[PDB]
Amino acid sequence: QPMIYICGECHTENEIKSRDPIRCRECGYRIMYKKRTKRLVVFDAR
Amino acid sequence: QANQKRITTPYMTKYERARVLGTRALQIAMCAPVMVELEGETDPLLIAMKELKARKIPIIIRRYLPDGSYEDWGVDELIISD
Amino acid sequence: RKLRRQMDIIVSEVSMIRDIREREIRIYTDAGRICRPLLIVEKQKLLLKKRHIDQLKEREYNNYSWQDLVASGVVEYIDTLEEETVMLAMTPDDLQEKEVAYCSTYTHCEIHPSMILGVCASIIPFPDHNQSPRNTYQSAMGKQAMGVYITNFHVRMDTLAHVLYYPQKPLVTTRSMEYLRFRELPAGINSIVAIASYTGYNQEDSVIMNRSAVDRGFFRSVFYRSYKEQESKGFDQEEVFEKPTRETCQGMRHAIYDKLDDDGLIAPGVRVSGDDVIIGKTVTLPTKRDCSTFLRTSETGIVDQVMVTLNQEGYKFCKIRVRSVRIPQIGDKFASRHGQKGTCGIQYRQEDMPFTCEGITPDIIINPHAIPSRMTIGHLIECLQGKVSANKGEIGDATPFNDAVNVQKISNLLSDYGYHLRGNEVLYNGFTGRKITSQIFIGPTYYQRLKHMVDDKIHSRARGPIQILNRQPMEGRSRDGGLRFGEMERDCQIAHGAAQFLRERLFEASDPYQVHVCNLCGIMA
Amino acid sequence: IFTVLGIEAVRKALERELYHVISFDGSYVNYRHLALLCDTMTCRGHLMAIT
Amino acid sequence: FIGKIPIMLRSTYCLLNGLTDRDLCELNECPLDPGGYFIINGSEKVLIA
Amino acid sequence: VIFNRQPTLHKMSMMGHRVRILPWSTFRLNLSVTTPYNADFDGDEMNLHLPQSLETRAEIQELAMVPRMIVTPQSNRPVMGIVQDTLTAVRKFTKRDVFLERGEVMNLLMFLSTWDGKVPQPAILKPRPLWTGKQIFSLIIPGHINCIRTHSTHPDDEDSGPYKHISPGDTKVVVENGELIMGILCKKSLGTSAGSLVHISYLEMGHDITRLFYSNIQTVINNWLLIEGHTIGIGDSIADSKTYQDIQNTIKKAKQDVIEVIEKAHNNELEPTPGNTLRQTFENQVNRILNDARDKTGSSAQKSLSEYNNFKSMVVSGAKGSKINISQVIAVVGQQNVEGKRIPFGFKHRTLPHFIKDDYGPESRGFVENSYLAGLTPTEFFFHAMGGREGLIDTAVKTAETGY
Amino acid sequence: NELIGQTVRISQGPYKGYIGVVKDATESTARVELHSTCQTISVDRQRLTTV
Amino acid sequence: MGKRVDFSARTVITPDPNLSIDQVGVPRSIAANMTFAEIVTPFNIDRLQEL
Amino acid sequence: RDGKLAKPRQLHNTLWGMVCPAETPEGHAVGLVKNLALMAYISVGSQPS
Amino acid sequence: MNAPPAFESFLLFEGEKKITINKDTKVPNACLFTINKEDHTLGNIIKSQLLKDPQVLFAGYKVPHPLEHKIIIRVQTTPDYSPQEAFTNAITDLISELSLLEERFRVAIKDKQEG
Amino acid sequence: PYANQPTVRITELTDENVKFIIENTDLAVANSIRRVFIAEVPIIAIDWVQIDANSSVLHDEFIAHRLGLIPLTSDDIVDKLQYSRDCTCEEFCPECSVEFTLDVRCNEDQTRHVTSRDLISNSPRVIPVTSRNRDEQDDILIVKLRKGQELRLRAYAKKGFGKEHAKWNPTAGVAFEYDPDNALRHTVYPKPEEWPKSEYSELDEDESQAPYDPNGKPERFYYNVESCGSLRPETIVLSALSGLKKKLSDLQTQLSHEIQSDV
Amino acid sequence: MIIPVRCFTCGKIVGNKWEAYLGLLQAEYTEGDALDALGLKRYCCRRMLLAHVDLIEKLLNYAPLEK
RNA sequence: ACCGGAGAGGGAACCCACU
Repeated sequence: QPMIYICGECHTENEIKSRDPIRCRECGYRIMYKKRTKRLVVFDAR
Repeated sequence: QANQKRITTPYMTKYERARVLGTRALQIAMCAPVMVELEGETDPLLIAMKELKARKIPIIIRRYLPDGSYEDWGVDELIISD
Repeated sequence: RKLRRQMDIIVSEVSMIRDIREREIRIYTDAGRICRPLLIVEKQKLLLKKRHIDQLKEREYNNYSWQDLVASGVVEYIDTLEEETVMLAMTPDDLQEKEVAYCSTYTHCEIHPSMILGVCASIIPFPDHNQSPRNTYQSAMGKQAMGVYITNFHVRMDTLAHVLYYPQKPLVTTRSMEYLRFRELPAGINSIVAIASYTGYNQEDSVIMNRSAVDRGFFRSVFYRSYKEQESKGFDQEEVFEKPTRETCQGMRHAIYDKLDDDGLIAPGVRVSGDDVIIGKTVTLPTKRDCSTFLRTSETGIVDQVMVTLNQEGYKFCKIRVRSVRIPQIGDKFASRHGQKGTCGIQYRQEDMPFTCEGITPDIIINPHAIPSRMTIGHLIECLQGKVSANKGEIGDATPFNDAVNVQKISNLLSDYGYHLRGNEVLYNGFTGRKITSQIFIGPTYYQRLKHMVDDKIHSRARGPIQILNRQPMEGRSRDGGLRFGEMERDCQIAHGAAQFLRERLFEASDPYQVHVCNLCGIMA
Repeated sequence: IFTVLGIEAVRKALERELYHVISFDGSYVNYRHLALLCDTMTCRGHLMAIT
Repeated sequence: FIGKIPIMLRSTYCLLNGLTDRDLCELNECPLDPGGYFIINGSEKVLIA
Repeated sequence: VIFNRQPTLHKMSMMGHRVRILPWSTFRLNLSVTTPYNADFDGDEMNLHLPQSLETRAEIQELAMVPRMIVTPQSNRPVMGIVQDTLTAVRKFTKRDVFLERGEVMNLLMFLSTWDGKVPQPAILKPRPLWTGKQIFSLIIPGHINCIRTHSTHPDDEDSGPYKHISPGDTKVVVENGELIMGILCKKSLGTSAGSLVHISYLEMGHDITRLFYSNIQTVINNWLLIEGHTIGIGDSIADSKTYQDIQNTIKKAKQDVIEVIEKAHNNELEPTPGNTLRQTFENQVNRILNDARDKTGSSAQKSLSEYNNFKSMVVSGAKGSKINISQVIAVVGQQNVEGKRIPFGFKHRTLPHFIKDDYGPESRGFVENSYLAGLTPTEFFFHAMGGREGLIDTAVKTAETGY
Repeated sequence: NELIGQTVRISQGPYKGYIGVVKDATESTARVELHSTCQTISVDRQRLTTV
Repeated sequence: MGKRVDFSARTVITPDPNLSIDQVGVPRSIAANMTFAEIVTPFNIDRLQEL
Repeated sequence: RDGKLAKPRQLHNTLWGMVCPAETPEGHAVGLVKNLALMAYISVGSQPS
Repeated sequence: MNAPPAFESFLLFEGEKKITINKDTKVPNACLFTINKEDHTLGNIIKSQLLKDPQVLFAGYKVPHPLEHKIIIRVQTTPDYSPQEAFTNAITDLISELSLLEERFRVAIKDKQEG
Repeated sequence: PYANQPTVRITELTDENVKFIIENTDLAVANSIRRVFIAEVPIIAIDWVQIDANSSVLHDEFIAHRLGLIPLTSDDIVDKLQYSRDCTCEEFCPECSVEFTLDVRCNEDQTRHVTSRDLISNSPRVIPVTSRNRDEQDDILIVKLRKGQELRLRAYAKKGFGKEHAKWNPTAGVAFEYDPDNALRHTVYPKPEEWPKSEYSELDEDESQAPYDPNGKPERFYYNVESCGSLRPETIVLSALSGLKKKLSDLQTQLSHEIQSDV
Repeated sequence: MIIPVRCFTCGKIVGNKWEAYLGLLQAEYTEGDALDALGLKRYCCRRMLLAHVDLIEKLLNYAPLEK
């Protein structure tokens, strides 16, 4: 539901809902990266 | 043509050997009665090979001559290559 | 020439050409003339001097740059027209001296003959010791060797991005690599190759790899593929990113959609596989129909990062990049810097691999039967100089026309470090332990890993998807297509005389169909 | 040769010239195929060029 | 206003002209990138001579 | 399954095969089968068709299986031969001075599928039991095959003179009653030539038996190669430094001869050959001198070549390379040709701007007096690149005509 | 099934300790997309333990 | 004359000296995708049932 | 392309030091697609006035 | 995706047998020993220890395919002597050799440490 | 028809390597010892890596691979542990695994080097090879962090041997050499004068190689087993010998069971 | 990118030798003296540091994705 | 039966590359 994103420029975690323009509440920068997931990752060292 | 007038080779060519084996092993695969007592082998291709070696395949070959005539050669009656 | 050498009125790019036997004297100023810099030679002496070299060696403080060197009247730009009417010398020392006279009337000299090469051919060590088709093939495969292609590859959301874990600058290099910045972004690893016939799994131009080295990270890389999607297109058919819900949306694959977040995308760091939804996109149905993007079949990677933004139309735009590491397996195409390509044939562990008197087991074993017809003597000299360099501590020099290094000098240098002067060593069999009767040629050589992995080429089919116009199997690995039983394969089957197999290939295995035709007229009914 | 000597001499000369290029490399091709090609190219009384 | 002309990277009117390596890294650009190509629809284009 | 490499040129390009399941993700085919398919394993891809109806499966089995496709009807020769390590290792194995220990003989015989489990009496019983390579290849050879072949290095005068049937060089391969009596097996014995040992095997015994013959040869010889070993190195390409002096002398006298021919042509002292003009007869003299020099340097190279050399160990076996490859590696690369002539005058009456105008000398027109070991001077490197470019262009252009 | 799309952990056998996602599942076995390797392998449901 | 066909695979070839000339090594991924249609018979009925 | 006239594709003598002799694609573009030598520079044009 | 698991090289499947014994019909007193999930490490020492027995007429090993994990040991012994007992005597002599080697190596270590 | 009597003498003992000679044994036995040295000596290395956060510029599987290649000091715990495939427990317990934790965040403007010192084990005796180097040397680097970057992970260490993966290879260089002077002539020198003398050779400068003896048999096997740092070089050989002996004993047990079931 | 933990051929630990190698090169030591001051006797291990390019430093010049 | 496992997923053009 929250789906916190990351600004490309100022690296600020900012709340965005669904069906909103991709905007950062500061710096007006328009490219967002999502996050790292919460589910478990298991890597063999091979 | 009559049995007296047979001009084709008495050797079963490689194409006849391939197609007869295929079409007889297909029949064995559709549960046709085998002509040779098997020793427990289950593969229809090997069953057809054994029947060909024993000269028991219940199939004859119609060799069409170029003029339009034909000859009926029984598999038991012509020489197998291998 | 006097004005051009001082840049008074005539700029350097302008070329003046005097045809002498035919009285024309032509001056060219237009664009597109291809030219290269050459030194200026008076009576028999260069205008380049110790003072020029000294004041230019202390650059970044005296700022005596190439432009100042041109302004000094030391070098000129000579195009082909002016190259016809000029006399060059390959090397000032060897071609401007008192001897049995050849020309004694030189006009220009070349800075270094190795500059006749390009970019991909300037990374070839000892390129004059190879057959030219080998050099051409290496220049072609240098564009396919995987490495750090750019420093900002993580911000660069790009499809088909290939980077190697542990790139290395070559132990033996040309003096022209420092200008290609190849020692800053290299593509390859300095492997220890043993040119020997070990088991036979490298016979036809193939190669054995060390399984233990691959486990340790030898030629291990990661494959970046990026997926883009944008929502929109009609009056009411609005595209939207969301999780498609079964009771609402009509058309759905068996793929599991729980991996998506409720905004319709996967969070970075989630394991993904073939036929797994990545971008959940649905279009309103005048309930709804999805246009979700599925991960390419048999990719089986991990999402690296997910970016959302707005395109120039102001619509939501998403690009997703997926990591997938490619551990070197058998069949992966490997090549050297001499046009000696080859796919891995088998991977033996360190125990199974031959070894020296020490514990040195070759990372790579190639067939010796690849040298004599290819005649890549540059490969052997590279393998020798690599051992010499790795023992000396120096970086080997493989300038093409150096003439200051040769096989005899390299052998004499190697003999000082406790090795056979010709690079051969006494390897022991990895299985039996008996020392190999012949002595094995072994040494560090710069091998490259090409993009032609086998997991990106392998595909099969068993009654998959079908084209729309003619009901034949689709074409392409991505579309789960079928191979083409072409006109020459048809001819080969005719020659075999397999008519039933030909009909099976072209009729049942492609497009069996039944039609009804009238007996009176041969027209379809 | 077709204009001067006739179709049968054409077959033999064509066989000779077709074998000359193959055996120039030192390679061998069985006479079966050369004979069949020169026959099917000249089985109609005229020079049936394969186009 | 006549239009917008696509512009080549690292050119004399490109925004990366003469920038130092630290600034290029600040702009998430590769200092080793030679430039000489156009970015059109977010795809690098290179005019072959 | 039927299995082909896509550029199918003849019916030995689509050949049947029995499927064996192997772990990794690559097609694996036996190395003798490489020759018919024209495979290279240098990134080749081959596509595999599975016959679906049992009738066509049996048809493939009885018609297009690779053991049945050994001998071509194209040139009545076998198509598959011992190749690319196994051939060289057979040449090294069937030499006269090859002796195998008791354990080594057991290890090798363990890889024979057509072995009766009976260990042959060794060729030497005392002081200590040792077998011979021919003694194991005799067990390898199936049935009772009788053939006589000659090795690559078989001298001509040997047959005329004495020692005809007792070969000092162990040439004149003689197989009798399915047993290798004498002779070193090479390309001309186990290859794709007419009347070879494999050809006799296929014509006498069955196609399945010849298949087993390939399998046994390759397995046992590749497993003896684990002990023998075979390489190639930079020392294999070096000469005695007296051969270097001989080659330099030959090159120098050839250059002096070319210079004096140029002098005779310039002073109008050269009479044109009948049927030729002055230009082409001068070209003929220059080409004759350069070719004679290259041949003499090559022959000096092979004479200097040692018994233990890996280049010779490959070329004599015929697995890879030719007798001119050694000459181009060690003695002289040769004279570069473009359209049969010397390197043409691209510039104004000269070849490169480093050469004086109207320079017909060997260095100025493409002759490379350096080998692949000494490296090429930049002019020679450019000329060799230009010469190889012609062959590379021909390779691409020829296909669109040959396939059509 | 219920197990489809559920992150499981192989708690018995040679693949013990691997985290994956169930692609297909039966009464007997289930196919697990392994997070670590590039490979989807099938194990018994008695060997799986969900997260 | 030529057309796409079902039941066909394609991948990279690599040498292997440890199998006969009539054998070809194929990956488990290819073998697990391409199928052959066997007709049931009382001979192979149990084997095919288990399969 | 796909033309049987090999004369344009051949490496010309005037390619010394301005076009790489080794580097060219092996497909149907042999000699037609050629890269640029290292110090080879292409003139940009100026007024002859 | 066809890469076999790394543990496949030494781990038996359920129902697999570590050793399989088949009589060789070609010659008398001969037997084929098929060992699963072993390799040269064991085959070479087994063959070498078998070759020391004067009552062994034939002894050798092979790996049919390096991708597969099998090794075949063929043993032929003199009559009145069995290949099975030859194999077990070779194994029990090799085990004694290894135990004695362990004892001597640890003794050598102890005397090397301040001795 | 019985076993031979081998003898061993140590020529050099060091925390880094052991160099010694084995006499009166077979070439196959010596090679199998050299082979178990690389393949069948179990050690402790991490095989299960869970990354809770990774803001570094090296991706997750890169970090996991570099972590797995890190050796762990397992001198006696490897004997008392169990393979995770053999332990009766669930995913992991202390009886078959060792837990590792790594929580490093870079906050200052200076570049932070994430090293093996930053790995915290749950077992104090199973640690990386940063244990003792007194009688200055650095530690194994994992990744470098920029200001604001961090990574958090939890790892488990399993017991394995070098046949699975090269990270369970306890030895770095296993020098193997027998018959340093070519008395048996198992190899053939085309020019013996050009070949440098071996370290174990006993020949004057005048002589190039030992005279051939047809009666000779390979003996006097020279080893130089160099440890990577996980096991001691002296205990690597003991563990390899024990592993080969138990493997032979297991094969003998299986053979005896099969024979007694066949009869 | 970064120095490998172990030598590909030998397997000897090389991951801890890179910073010390750079420190030694930040002195009168040549490469040939630094390598065997670090204890690299085999050229397999020597090339691991001799031919290594340390691109992680060029990678760290870019600002991270987060803060 | 609560949906029925729905998978078929345009095409043309050009470019690069592989054998």
